[PDB]
Amino acid sequence: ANEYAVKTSALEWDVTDIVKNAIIGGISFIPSVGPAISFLVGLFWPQSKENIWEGIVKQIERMIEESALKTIKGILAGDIAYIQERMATVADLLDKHPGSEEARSAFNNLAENIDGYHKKFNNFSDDVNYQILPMFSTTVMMQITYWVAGLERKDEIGLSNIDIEKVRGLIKKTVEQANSYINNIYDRELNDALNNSTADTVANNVMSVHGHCRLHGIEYISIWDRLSEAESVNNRIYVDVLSYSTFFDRQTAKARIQALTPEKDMTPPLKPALNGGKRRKIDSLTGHIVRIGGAARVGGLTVVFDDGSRHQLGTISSETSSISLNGSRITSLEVWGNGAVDQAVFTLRDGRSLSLGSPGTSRYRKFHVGESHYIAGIYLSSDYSPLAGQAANIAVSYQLIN
Repeated sequence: ANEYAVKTSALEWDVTDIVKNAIIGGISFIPSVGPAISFLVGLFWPQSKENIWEGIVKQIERMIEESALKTIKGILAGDIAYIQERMATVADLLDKHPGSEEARSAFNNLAENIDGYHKKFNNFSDDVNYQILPMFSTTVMMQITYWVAGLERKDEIGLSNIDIEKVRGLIKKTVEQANSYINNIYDRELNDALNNSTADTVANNVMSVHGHCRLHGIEYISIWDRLSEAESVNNRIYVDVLSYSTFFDRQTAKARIQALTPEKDMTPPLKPALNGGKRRKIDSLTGHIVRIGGAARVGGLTVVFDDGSRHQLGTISSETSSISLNGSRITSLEVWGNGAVDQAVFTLRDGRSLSLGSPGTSRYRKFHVGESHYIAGIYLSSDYSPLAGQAANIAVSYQLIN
């Protein structure tokens, strides 16, 4: 009816992160179009594994209404299966006979037939559409990468000017439709969570929408936007879009202030600032430990960025332990707590870790999206007097980095 309730996963995940990483790194090492198309096939339909669509379904199916889920699985069983076989066939024909009419016809025919597959994953109810957004965005990326890879290598395929202009129109129309669609459902869901949540739930309800739509939509757009402009899959792309987590484990007024800030106006330390087109890196972290009944607990956190800017979060203490990131990125944050932050463990890519506090519970929550998403910002607050200085919540922002 009215009171908003989160419709997606409580935690943040990405099944398409291997695809995104390979794309933003480019495939300049693959000169031939045949191997280039085969390399794409290996991303979306990995050998001897489930494809990306099936992997997304396994993550979200527990939340999908049954009749909609049966329709979705039928699409994967038929349409998605046909594309794998056809694209593999097109890749082999381009490999064996690079300039032949047989291979070019197969590419152009497949280029036409994949037009509109993205609409198969936004033809449901508004709620199911929102839930399967990663399925829509994955299908769009499959379309754009196939079209652009062939268009970039149009001389090796032998495309005519009519073929070239047709593929261009497909890329342009599809990117505009996807950007329009993703931003439309993002804006609607964010407004629903902002105005129809209670005071006790609005912070995590809003952050959840930001996380879902930016990790499974906005950061996608940043990738294929560059792909369509350059008409190339050979360039190294930097994605400055951030996605977000919810607050663990008690929402406070300071957390609400952050969550209710428009994403474009969010400040450090939760959202790292832009410098020269790059998001600033975290230079060091200083944890502040408070004693609650003799036990070590997280009280506060100091975040220093590579520009020297310092950000004090939570309670200042005389018991501290720090770590210098030395240019390495935070791959995971693990927190134990029940109504508060008992212990927090930051793990860096280089193997080092910083552990703060001690667990007073088994209740646990991991901030970790995958191998190509890194914690780029942190927020923490202790504005809950019953906790007597102990941190009440913590949240992070993720960035896709090659």
